[PDB]
Amino acid sequence: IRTISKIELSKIHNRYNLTVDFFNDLNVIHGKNGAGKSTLIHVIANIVNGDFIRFAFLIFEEIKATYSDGLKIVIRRDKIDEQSFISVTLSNGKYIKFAVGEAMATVREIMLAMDIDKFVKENELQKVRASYFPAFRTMLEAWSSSSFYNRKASAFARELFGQFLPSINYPSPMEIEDRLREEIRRAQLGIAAYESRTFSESFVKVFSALFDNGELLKEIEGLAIAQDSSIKNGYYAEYSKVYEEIRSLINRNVENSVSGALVVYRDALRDRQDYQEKAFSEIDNYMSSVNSFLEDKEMAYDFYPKVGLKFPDGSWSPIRVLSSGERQLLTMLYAASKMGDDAIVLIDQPEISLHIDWQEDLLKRMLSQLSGRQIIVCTHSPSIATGYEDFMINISPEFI
Amino acid sequence: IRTISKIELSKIHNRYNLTVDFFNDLNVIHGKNGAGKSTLIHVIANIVNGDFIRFAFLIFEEIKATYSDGLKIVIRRDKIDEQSFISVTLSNGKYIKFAVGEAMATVREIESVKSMLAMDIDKFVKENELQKVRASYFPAFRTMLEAWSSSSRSSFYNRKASAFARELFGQFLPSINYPSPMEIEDRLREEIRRAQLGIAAYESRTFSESFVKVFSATGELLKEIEGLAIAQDSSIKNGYYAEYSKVYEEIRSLINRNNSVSGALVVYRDALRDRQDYQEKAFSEIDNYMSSVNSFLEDKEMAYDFDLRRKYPKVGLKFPDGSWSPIRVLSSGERQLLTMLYAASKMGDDAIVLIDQPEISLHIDWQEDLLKRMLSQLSGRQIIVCTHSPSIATGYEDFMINISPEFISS
Amino acid sequence: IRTISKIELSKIHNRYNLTVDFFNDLNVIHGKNGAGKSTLIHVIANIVNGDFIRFAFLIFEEIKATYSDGLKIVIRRDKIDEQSFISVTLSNGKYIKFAVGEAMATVREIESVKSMLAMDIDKFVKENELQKVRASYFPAFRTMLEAWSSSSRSSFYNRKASAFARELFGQFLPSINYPSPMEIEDRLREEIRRAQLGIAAYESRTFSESFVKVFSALFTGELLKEIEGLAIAQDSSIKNGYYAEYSKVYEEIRSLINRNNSVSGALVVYRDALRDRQDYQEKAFSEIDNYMSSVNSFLEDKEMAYDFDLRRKYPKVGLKFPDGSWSPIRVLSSGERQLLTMLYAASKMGDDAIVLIDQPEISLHIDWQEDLLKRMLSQLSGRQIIVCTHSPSIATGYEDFMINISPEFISS
Amino acid sequence: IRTISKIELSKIHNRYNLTVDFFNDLNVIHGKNGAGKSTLIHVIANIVNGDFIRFAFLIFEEIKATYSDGLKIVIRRDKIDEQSFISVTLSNGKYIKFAVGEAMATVREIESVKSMLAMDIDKFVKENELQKVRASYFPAFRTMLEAWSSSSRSSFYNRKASAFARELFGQFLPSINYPSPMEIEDRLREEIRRAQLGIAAYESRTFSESFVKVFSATGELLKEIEGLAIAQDSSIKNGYYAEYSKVYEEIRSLINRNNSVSGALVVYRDALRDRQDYQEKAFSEIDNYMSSVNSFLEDKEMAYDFDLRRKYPKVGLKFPDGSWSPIRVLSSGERQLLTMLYAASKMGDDAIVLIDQPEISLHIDWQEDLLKRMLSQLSGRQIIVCTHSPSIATGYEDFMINISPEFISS
Amino acid sequence: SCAYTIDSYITLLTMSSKKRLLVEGRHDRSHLYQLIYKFNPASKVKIDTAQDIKASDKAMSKNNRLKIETIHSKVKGKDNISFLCDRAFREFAFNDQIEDLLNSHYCDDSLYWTLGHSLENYFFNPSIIIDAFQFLSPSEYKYKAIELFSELISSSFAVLAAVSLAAKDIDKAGLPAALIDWKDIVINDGTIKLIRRDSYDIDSACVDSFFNAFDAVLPRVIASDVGICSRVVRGHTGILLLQKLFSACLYYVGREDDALQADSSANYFCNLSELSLTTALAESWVRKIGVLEDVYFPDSLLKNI
Ligand SMILES: Nc1ncnc2c1ncn2[C@@H]1O[C@H](COP(=O)(O)OP(=O)(O)OP(=O)(O)O)[C@@H](O)[C@H]1O
Ligand SMILES: Nc1ncnc2c1ncn2[C@@H]1O[C@H](COP(=O)(O)OP(=O)(O)OP(=O)(O)O)[C@@H](O)[C@H]1O
Ligand SMILES: [Mg+2]
Repeated sequence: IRTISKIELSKIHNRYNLTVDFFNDLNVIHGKNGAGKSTLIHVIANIVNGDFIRFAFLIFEEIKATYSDGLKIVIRRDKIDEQSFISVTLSNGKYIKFAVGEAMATVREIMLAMDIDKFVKENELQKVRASYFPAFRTMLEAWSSSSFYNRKASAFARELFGQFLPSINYPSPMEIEDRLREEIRRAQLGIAAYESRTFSESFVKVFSALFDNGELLKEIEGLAIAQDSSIKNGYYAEYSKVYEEIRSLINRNVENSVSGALVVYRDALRDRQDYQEKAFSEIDNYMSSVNSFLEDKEMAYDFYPKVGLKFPDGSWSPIRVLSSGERQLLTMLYAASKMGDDAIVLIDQPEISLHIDWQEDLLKRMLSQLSGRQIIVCTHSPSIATGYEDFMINISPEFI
Repeated sequence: IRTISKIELSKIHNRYNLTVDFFNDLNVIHGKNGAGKSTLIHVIANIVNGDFIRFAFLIFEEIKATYSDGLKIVIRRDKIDEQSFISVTLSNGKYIKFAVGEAMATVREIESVKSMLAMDIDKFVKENELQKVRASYFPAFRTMLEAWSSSSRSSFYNRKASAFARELFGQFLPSINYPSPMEIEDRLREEIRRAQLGIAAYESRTFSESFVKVFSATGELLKEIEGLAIAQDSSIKNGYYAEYSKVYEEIRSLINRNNSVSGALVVYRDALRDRQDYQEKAFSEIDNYMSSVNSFLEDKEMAYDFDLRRKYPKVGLKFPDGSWSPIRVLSSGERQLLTMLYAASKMGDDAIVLIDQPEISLHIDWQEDLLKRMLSQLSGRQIIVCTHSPSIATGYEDFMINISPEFISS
Repeated sequence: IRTISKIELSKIHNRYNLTVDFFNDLNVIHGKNGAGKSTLIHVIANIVNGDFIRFAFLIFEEIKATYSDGLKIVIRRDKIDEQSFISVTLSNGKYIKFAVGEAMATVREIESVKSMLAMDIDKFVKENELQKVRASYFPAFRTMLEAWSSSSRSSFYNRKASAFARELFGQFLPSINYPSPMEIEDRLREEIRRAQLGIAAYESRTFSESFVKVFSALFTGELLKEIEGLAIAQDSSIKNGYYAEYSKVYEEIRSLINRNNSVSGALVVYRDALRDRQDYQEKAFSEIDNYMSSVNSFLEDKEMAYDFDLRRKYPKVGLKFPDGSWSPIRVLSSGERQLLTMLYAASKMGDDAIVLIDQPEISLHIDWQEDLLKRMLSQLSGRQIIVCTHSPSIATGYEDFMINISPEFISS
Repeated sequence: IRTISKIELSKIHNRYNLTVDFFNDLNVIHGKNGAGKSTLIHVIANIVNGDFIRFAFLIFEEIKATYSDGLKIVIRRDKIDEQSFISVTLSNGKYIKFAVGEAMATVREIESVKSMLAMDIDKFVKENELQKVRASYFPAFRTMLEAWSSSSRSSFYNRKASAFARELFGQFLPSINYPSPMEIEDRLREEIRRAQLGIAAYESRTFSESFVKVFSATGELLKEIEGLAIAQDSSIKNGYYAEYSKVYEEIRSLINRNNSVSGALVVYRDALRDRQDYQEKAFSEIDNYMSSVNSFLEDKEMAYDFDLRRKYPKVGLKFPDGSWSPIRVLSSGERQLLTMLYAASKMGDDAIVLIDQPEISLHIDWQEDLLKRMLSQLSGRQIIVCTHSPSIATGYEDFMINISPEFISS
Repeated sequence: SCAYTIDSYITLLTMSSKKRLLVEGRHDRSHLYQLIYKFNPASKVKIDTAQDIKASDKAMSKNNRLKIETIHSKVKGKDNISFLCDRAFREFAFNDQIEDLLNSHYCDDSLYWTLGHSLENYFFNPSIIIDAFQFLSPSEYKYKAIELFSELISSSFAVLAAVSLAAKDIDKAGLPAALIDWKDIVINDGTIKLIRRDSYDIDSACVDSFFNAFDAVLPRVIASDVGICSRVVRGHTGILLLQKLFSACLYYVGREDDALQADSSANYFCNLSELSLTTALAESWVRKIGVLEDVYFPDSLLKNI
């Protein structure tokens, strides 16, 4: 796919220059205080999201962005007739110049934005998005809980920290809970469609077995025990009754058609169990990644779908009772999941409110989900970057 | 269940008295303009819904209410030392009393979390169980109210709409309990999802039962199986799986190349019959509601469709040209017919359908069939309608009740 | 003074208990995620500030707080006839008891002038002297909170920020008492003005006493060099911005001496007067220079300093750059502002308090975390610092003061 | 400094013309009711303050302003193609021109971020240096304005008060530039702090310079030294140290128990005299202002008090019974006298004192002494006062200017 | 850089509840991760590297072993951490014959030493070297090269040990890495003889001193036991020396069919990255544990954690 491979900044904030060269899988940016980590994350997020109207609010000279396939974007801030103009020039030669004052007026009001998105959609600059995790995730989550959440939180955070700040679009825990409920509903409907298919399929399988001339009962017993004690079946979890009826009628009565029907029944049971496991594959993988971190609780679902936290006494609690660090762990593990949106994960200070035993495994459990996405983190903690010191990038800007 | 049967009013606005007896099934009310039918509707709604705090906003002396189970409620307005009080006394001897000014201060505090008086009223109606039956209230201005809601509501979340309505029409006005089309759409989607889940559970149970019955053990049977497969393939409800005819053809091809096979054939036919009957059993309420709704619509029909590509069953308007549209593109009269039919449907909650001027934005064809289609759903709800047109009340002249106020010289 | 010594919790949120024993100087509190560190800090800050009406918003059974002098406060939440009640019982038998619904109604009325319950709570905490020591509370969310405050607060007038933070994070959260950098700048200006006035009073007293001693005692090679060194050191100080003419007076006195016993006494009392003025300048500016030396140990390309000019009459306090430019203390970054506030709270200039910091490693580089606790403890204020951290770079070198938290889950 | 000399108006509100020349020291204006003196005050305030965007709210033809240094400014309103324009042309040839409707759009944008026209006006008044001297505008309703402010303002932040005054009395009304009594109190505290720091610097300088008088070095001097010690110990300014009497007694005892001694006595007397004279010089402005204020106060006096426990000095009313009261206990007339005397004080900045009806809630004895006390301070500012009371303008009949509006036929 | 100091890491040990292992380099971390994950693929042991710990002392800055000893001394008695270092030439006797004074893994309060010179000496079992070279080969004449190599590997360890000992006598440990090239090696009847090439980029004095030390140490290495001999070879030296010895034997036995193809294959093998060789050897070493009794591993260290 398309990944950021180089970012150059010239006279940004009229203060410094900085050229960063990236990897395609993991980048651990680190540096001293005021080295420009957060501004680098903002530049990357604004370029990748295609939100070039943010660059009217940044004082700079030239910003060059190189992707993996060779696409290059050059953004310049020129001064003519005591007016600043932002010029975006691609590698294709197609360019767009817009005035700073018009962009500022449209921002304060919220035509030019339509031209910008026409230019972006013409050249496919929004092929891959970026999930932006700010350094102020906790108070923003607490404020917004008291894409519309993205819009309101982006407006509030841009009011607080300036208008260059990108659109906050990381998955909030409420969004995580809602999308988990939707995926559980979709998995239940897929199981229903599979049962409706396999009913008519197993009928002609039985009819094929009836026209041709021991441990199977134990295997059917094991499959029925596994399926009856499965949380994914909220309806008709009584295969033990029909298994007992089948074994009682067998022990009361050898036809080869009975053995063929037992083979068909065992195959139907194991195939329904296999489809039931593969329908809940993403949800179980995500909750297994989360539950490898949580100590005295366990994120789980139960049957209307219920998604919450089981405690060792068996009581349930919502996700809202979680800590700040545990909620941040949930969001950062969801952004790297396969059910999360495929993007470029940009996290600013991922070590916030995380114990060092979680910092040492955060990047490992994010890269072990085989998402294939590019992760760029900016950290102050040596425990985030442990085990992955080959991917550490140290930024030392040249101050002027 | 519990139905209202008699309402006695004394000195409403200190000028007229009214005493109307009611039936348990249908109560058609007819009269002249300004007879006090709307005030009687507000009194009945505040009595049935248990919102007694509205009764501090009425200039009256005594209100008597009688239910079907023998519960009688007497509401008395007193004025002692210039301070006005409301006392509500039940039939068993339980009663409460409060102040008019205290209730007005509570309402003004709500305008500017329940207070102590509202919690006292809630505790009194909870420990005596005075809200067994609710009442869906249809105001005469609901065409403006739905436009106000769409330019800015449900049966449970209607506080701002009720506040706006009570701002426009005084604080005696009851809560807006008639549902929104979005609530109807969400209820339809939830009913469809629950029907699909029950169909899947019954399919698993039927497959297990047929497999138990089929082991350890003709042309007309195949014809009936073919007819069942044709009927199930040509049904809207089987959008997730519509390949029964291929199953029938494979069964017939397996049979044709070569008793005990007849038992498997009849249990397979009985399983197909059980699935066909269970689908109609699950979708009976939705099909009855859509049959009542589509009996009025001409160039469109309300229908559901579930594609296997998506997992969200889409319910809405369908044109003969094949277009799919949401329910918000309906006009005022079609939306009124939809809401009044859902209020009389079995899908809605058990309440008393109180309608003021049902002939709002309706053609004269729909007026002669609205009450017939509401009563044909057989939901058993008690319906009280106040109309000025005979086209509403045609064919139901025995339920027509006239209101004659009793003027007193003062 | 009075410091906390033991906090015992019983069934917080009906699921876990905790018992923490504290030290009187520094308490580095660490634990796993979700252990109950921030809740413990909120409990301590509510108890020490005497804001017991917060405890109607927490589900618990019993919270015991022991101080260093032996005063024990026991807060118990009971449910009598479905009505919940908070009872605060001291060790001298004095007690109060109120309703949770009454406290919620009082807080809602404050949201929309003290009520009867607030006046009774304040009377109970004032007649028992429960509010001797304050509690500076540094929240974990302070970095966005001060940005919100500057986009629209002090240790004493922080009602809007505390109300907003309680709106976001629930009503049990304590008041935001940590000093803003504006409060730090105002306190630095007031301390500089007080030190200048004390220096002037010392100058008047020393002038009168020195004239009396000269006139009474009236009826040398090393002395002139020592007085020369003292006058050179006096002219080479920032504190002498209003007068830097000591060397000229020394040269005039030396020229009067050199053209021609009794003069030795005048020379030694002149040396003693210069020594006394220099030592009083060191003493009167001791706390300000100690705090600014702690802050300037962190800043790289700038230093916080004060300047006196004769043309104006306002002592300028702010950042100073090596190229001579001057900038105020609001041009600091977020991490440097965190260092400024967390070092002023542990200084002698701050109020007598217990410094409760939640996540002190927020927006700090790993080089500043290794020196933060050392520079807080090196000012010798005599405070009690309680920090809740996840960072081993904050807690390094202080493993004798580290407190582990492990709550005990109780089944239900 | 720069003072106004000549004001010529053409067709103010298309009804009257006015041409009044002004003195550089005092401008007493007398006339009948509705003569237009307040309009002239607003015109002069908008001319001097550089707030020319108020001139879009005035219907005029040509306004000529001539200062003392030769600065002539011509403001012309034109109506071309129904669009009204304001052109401001200086005596050096520099000019600007802007639309009236664009100015009103900028004003409405300010009512509902600086616009381009406001920045252009700022550039025009910055590159031409038209705002060297400010102008203090005293409205006739300033007591009601400060009562409204206190029941809910400064010379640098008065935007809410300016918006309220422009809403009440038209948008032509200029910015409220008269100082509040709270601003007077804050400026008094600031000047007391400046005087204390200057006294500290002089104390350090005298401590260093006393030894150069000692190294350079009877009964008649002891009496003067005792009197100086009594004067220093009985002074407000020496609250931090008032122990000179013990020093005098020890010096006298050491003299009596057993040349250069007379030299030491005379340099100590000179040092104490210089210390007292420097303290009097440092507090001279505040003492002159308080002497001007206390001439009107009967049973109290505005005074400053130091302290040794706290270092924050207190400015307020001291009674002969010993009570201390703040400045908010003063009445309306005392507050008006305080603001007018601070307007004529040397502590305030160089501006033009524009007062309309200074005699608001003033006793007739205070009116005869107000202008005497204002001119006794010798501030040298230009004062334009519009009054109807002859007790204000007695003794200064040479500076009394009558306003004669020249009515035009239309 | 962004890394812990000695004190910060000790505080981390106090705060962290994991089972930890401290090793010198990142390559040791990768190899030990494979070793641990073979026995327990779900193991939760965290392995830290002393290479990523800052030291204030200039001398201790690049001395990983001194960092480990300092940390171990200051937390001596902890239960959740174990330490592993490289034995180097410690506890070996050079009294005219190579003698191992331990013949087992060293243990001193959770501080362990590798059985060989370093961790890579565990790869020096002949079956592991064979399997690894066979898997990572040009795949042209692999079978005959492997057959010849299995004959040469028995006596080649004496040569490798002599090279390492000659390197440590003149303290130029990294000298044979760039000095000796695969073309200098000659394949004899089971032996090899690194001819002293006339042309070298380095000065002749160093080359002459190296061969003087090699000649003076070779008979002593010959008289020693082969098993003891295979453990004293320097870890970094041995990998490259085996890479060249295999490039030489491959070209020696493959030149007759096609000289150019054999030369290209030999140069391709010689240009292989060290990390590739170590990873292939590590995978082979992991697979051979438990199958052959002649493959060793730090069993005590694994048991302790
Ligand atoms: N308007 C501005 N916006 C942002 N940074 C600015 C601005 N003006 C100057 N700067 C400087 O530019 C640099 C950019 O730093 P940045 O805001 O990215 O913080 P950082 O490197 O993430 O640091 P940290 O989070 O550790 O405080 C800083 O030195 C900052 O002081
Ligand atoms: N309302 C609640 N009901 C039940 N449990 C709660 C509730 N609120 C919080 N908790 C749990 O109790 C603890 C509360 O304290 P808290 O989250 O602040 O601890 P912490 O160790 O400081 O957290 P952090 O992970 O942010 O460092 C957490 O374990 C949290 O999951
Ligand atoms: Mg940052």
